[PDB]
Amino acid sequence: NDNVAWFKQAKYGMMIHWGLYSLLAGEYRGESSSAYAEWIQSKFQIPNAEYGNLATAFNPLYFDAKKIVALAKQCGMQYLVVTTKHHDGFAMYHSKVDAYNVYDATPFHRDIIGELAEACQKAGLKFGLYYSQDLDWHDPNGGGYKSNDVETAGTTWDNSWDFPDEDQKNFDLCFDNKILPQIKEIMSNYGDIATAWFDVPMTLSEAQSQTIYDTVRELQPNCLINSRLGNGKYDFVSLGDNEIPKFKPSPLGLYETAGTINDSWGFSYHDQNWKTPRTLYRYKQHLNDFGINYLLNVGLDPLGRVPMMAEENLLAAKALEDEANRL
Amino acid sequence: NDNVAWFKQAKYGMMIHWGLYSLLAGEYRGESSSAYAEWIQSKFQIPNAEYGNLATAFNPLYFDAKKIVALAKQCGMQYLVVTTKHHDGFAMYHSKVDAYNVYDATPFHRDIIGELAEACQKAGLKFGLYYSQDLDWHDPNGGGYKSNDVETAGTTWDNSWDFPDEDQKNFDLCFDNKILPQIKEIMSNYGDIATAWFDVPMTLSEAQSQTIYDTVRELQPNCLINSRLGNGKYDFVSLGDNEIPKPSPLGLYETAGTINDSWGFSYHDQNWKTPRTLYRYKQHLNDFGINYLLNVGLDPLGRVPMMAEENLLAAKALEDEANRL
Amino acid sequence: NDNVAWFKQAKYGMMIHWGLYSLLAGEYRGESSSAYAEWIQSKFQIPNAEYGNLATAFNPLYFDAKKIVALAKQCGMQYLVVTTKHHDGFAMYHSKVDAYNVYDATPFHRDIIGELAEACQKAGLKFGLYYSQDLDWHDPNGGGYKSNDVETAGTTWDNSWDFPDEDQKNFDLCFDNKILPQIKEIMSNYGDIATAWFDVPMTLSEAQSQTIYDTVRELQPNCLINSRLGNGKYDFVSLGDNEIPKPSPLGLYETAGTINDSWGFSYHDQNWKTPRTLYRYKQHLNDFGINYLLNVGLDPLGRVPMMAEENLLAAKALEDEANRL
Amino acid sequence: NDNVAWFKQAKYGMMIHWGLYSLLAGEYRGESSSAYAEWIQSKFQIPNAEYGNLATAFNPLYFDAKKIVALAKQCGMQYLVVTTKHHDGFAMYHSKVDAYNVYDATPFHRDIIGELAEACQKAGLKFGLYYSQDLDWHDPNGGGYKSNDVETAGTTWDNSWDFPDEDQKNFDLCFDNKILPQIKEIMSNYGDIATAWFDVPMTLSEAQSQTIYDTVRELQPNCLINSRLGNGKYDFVSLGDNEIPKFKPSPLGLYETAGTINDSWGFSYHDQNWKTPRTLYRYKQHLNDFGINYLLNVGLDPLGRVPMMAEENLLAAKALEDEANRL
Ligand SMILES: C[C@@H]1O[C@H](O)[C@@H](O)[C@H](O)[C@@H]1O
Ligand SMILES: C[C@@H]1O[C@H](O)[C@@H](O)[C@H](O)[C@@H]1O
Ligand SMILES: C[C@@H]1O[C@H](O)[C@@H](O)[C@H](O)[C@@H]1O
Ligand SMILES: C[C@@H]1O[C@H](O)[C@@H](O)[C@H](O)[C@@H]1O
Repeated sequence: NDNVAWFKQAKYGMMIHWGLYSLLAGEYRGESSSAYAEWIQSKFQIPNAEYGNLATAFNPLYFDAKKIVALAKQCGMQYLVVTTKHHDGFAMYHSKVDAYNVYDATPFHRDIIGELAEACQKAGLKFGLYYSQDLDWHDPNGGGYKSNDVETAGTTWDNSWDFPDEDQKNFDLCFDNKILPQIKEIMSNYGDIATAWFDVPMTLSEAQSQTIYDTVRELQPNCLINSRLGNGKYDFVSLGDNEIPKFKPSPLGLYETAGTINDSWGFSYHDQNWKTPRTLYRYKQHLNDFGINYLLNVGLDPLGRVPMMAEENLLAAKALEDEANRL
Repeated sequence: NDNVAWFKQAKYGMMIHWGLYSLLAGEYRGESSSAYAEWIQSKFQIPNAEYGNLATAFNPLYFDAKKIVALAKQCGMQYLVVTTKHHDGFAMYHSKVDAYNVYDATPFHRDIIGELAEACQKAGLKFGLYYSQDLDWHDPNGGGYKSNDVETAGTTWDNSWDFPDEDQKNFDLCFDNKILPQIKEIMSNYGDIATAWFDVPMTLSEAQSQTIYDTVRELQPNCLINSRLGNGKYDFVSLGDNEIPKPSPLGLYETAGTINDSWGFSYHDQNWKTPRTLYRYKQHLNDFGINYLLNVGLDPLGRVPMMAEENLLAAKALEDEANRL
Repeated sequence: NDNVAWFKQAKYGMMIHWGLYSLLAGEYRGESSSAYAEWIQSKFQIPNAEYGNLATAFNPLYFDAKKIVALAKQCGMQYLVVTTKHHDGFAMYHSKVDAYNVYDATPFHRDIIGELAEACQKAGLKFGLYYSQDLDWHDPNGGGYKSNDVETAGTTWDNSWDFPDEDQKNFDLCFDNKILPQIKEIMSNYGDIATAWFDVPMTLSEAQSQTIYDTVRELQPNCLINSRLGNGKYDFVSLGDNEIPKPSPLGLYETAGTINDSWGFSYHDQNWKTPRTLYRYKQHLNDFGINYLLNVGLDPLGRVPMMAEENLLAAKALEDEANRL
Repeated sequence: NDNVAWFKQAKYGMMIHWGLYSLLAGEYRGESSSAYAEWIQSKFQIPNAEYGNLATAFNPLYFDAKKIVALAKQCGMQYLVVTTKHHDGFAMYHSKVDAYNVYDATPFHRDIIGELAEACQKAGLKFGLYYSQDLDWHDPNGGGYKSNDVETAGTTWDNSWDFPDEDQKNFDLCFDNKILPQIKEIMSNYGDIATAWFDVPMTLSEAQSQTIYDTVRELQPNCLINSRLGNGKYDFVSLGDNEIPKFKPSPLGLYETAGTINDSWGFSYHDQNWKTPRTLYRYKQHLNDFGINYLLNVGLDPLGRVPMMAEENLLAAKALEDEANRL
């Protein structure tokens, strides 16, 4: 494997949230999203017809995988993880199985995952994928319809507005037709995938969890899978803020905490609550000392840019880090 | 022209800055614009080739002149003034004379000035136009090339990067071919224009100032022109805040400002004047017989920023509350 | 006790956090408190010797109970609830039982609770008290030493730095000697208390919960007590926002919140809820028959922060506007 | 002199604004000061009776000249300049001539200038003084009463509210009785003064300008005086933002631009518009390349602390600077 050895010593990674949600940028008809701008479709129950039409305005002229990967490399990040497809159900790659994707639906007409995969290969960074394997707001039988007992960063976990008939929904339809095929797609194209990032099942069955584990193993034998997929089908445990030293057995000794620079994963115009360089550097050092990789999220803006203050704070966090390691 | 009487009593107006600059939103290649985001092309000397290409990404799905004018009406604004064409040289209307415009250059493929003109006619709001009659960064002979002695919200007043040869530039070429024709266009289409908003000439000759005055008078006899055009060719003086006490023959005055510190949308500028600040300034200007022209900088999807809307509406509630007492 | 009828229809109340924590204002030796600035002594384990010395610098020249209650009245708040004594153990009234209080320890040399109680009586506002009946960081046997299993807005629930010997601490000593006497003090002086606001017991026994209930009932028979004290010793349930839909026999409910993210004043916390957010939340809570208890964290000079005042007043104007429609 | 040689190569200095204005912290009776919080007494025409009473609440428990000078030293600042007395007329040293001072008027009962002077001597930093030699809002005949033709960061340049009789004011009374004696005081006590920082005369006569120049020369022969005092009585020209490369002859080749981290010189609770580390570092490098010392102001808070974000941004600016000089 020795992908295991590399992950123990990686320490630092860039995460990217980017999708149709990025264009709305935390705002819908003069009202604010929750802290999570990427959840805006659920928050305002925006009809798929309307939300999907955002694709017609997706033309990020300043997107540049080379420049993004370079920034990651300059901050000493050793891997990059991207949203291939979030809860909204929109793919950021050229999906054969669903035309609801950046390549087919947008004037941009380009494979974002492909460009990042290539930028990473040439730069010598490992490449990881995020995929929402349970929630899909574009799919009539998207997940979450049997677990609205608990509150969300939107309204409901499922698209309950376009598809209200909760007692006639069947996730198997969504899983077989979109979910598994799309996982096969991202895991076969775009070369070696170092890390695989799934959500916690609400809907997805035990069988269906095992299936995704097998699929990834067969197509990407070196790919490290994160705890979220399901118990006993992972190679590193993803820890939440509430789980970090001042429980899920991890047999390989591999741990990763994800966070954002501000309070949103997706870009949000109103969210300027950027963690200071010192906060970023200190948290990284704290996580690293406990043998935990820091996966730090950038939410790209409508033109596909790292926000100015996100870049500034990553670079100043790097200078504080280097200064401290010289002492 | 009872337009004079109406302006004395108007008290409040919406101004709109919107253009290609709105898409960059105060940011270029990881660096910040000045307080003035609309000046970003000059600030970073962005080649016309590149800046112009922003047009290919201009698709403001949420633009809605009816909803914008409704907001203006609800805040008790009696007129609306829009950027037809700013220093960058990009027209926000269907220009016959230049294809560098929202209708021809953008997937949106719609006349912004036309939609606002109509929304205003139906809502019963007077309609005013802003036009950069001197500065044009898209025109080889754009203005400002004989007055870089003074600092700007960008680098230079003219496009000195695409068109460096300052000693072979001739503003007459730009004026005759783009400026005057475009003024004729905006003043003839889009119905009655109540207010005309020009910049202070740096380059534009005395003759050329008189020409624009005549053109507006002949096409829009009721249209009130602002002091900026040149001395003795105006009907109201536009005041800066630093010029109100404690040279206008009609007794008509107007101070323009923005809610934050930028005229164009700027995602880094969240320094919104509070409702109380907005309401108090309006009351101060009105008591001195000065119309408050308050700018909204629409975002890439053609939306009034959430906090701009909130603060206009809360300023209105403070104002109404105070008039009930 | 028509106090029940009055609380069902009260709808809106001011809450006040104020203490030694207010002087540090979210900051200690170049580092930030948590969202809760009032928790700063626990957050940085500041020795009582040092923290207590803040009392020597407590001289809020601009404190004015009349002006504070007037603001509350102008926003249509019908009651006011104050911190008599928070987790830090410092009394904001002239306590016979402990000299660790605003009157005895500070150059200000005045009873804050007394001035507010009087300002409220004269203004026609009901007066409520908050008291930390379990946690006391100044008391060797302060509460929380048997429940550090769970994380806090500081470090530990108890003062574990000045008083580390957890296995030789006895809350009974603190309860008998400081807690019950101080409750007797605040409930006997300062006239009628409409609302009594306690914390959730971590340490405090079943007996000790019943005792406080009895004490309040005997001294203040009209006083409505909140659920936090313990099950079956309350007259209204204090709800968290996450517990309102889409266990109270009198039908009385109250949700408390702050304008920014801190209860105590925090100079770094400028995340003020907009007027619209405040007005809408109030309307939402009121429609569900829930009183909105909205916290102000007074600053070192005893002032309502400028933006807290602005946003309460603008929230009031939005509310009045909406009721006129 | 070779104080001249040292100033050419100093590059960086800390400035401190601190006074009664610091306690109000940009706010008076629910209304905001201008960008300049230190100007608040003029802005709201606060009677001397009331403003002066702030002295009774001045007890900055966390003031620590050693820690302040240490921070300055860690950022590579080579000198420290303090407000001995600002426009409000309140001395921050033990003045024999006026009891309106930190030592006599406040429960703190300590000489701030003295503690900083000592902290600097022991740390090996040069020590400089600011003094408002024209404006004094506490003095009946304070300056500015013949130049209200122009707007200010308050209302008027002079105290025109406590002392309205403009046509019966005489600056000579103020100059002879308070100004010159206080300059003699600060220049004789607190040891060697490296830099002397005066305001531009509005009121102060040509004679009176020459007098202050002579006084400083006789008491502090090595002390470099800044252009503001008056034409031909200075050793370095202080440049404003509008005067810095993309005029006052400077014969020694010595230049200094002062600025603050946020938009206020005095502490202001509402002013969180902190210049980012990159902005601070870049400006410093720009000024230094043009042979201009950067004098960067900290506005101490009511407890005598460097604001958390001021400290963080100075330290991160230092790390960016060191990183860039390694390359
Ligand atoms: C990283 C975060 O994990 C959560 O489960 C998601 O709901 C958020 O949108 C985000 O992707
Ligand atoms: C309203 C403002 O007037 C100024 O002169 C212009 O330069 C700005 O860009 C803006 O249009
Ligand atoms: C109102 C809030 O209730 C909580 O329980 C307390 O811990 C906070 O400090 C604050 O008093
Ligand atoms: C450094 C600044 O210089 C100006 O002249 C003063 O008016 C300000 O208060 C501040 O001291």
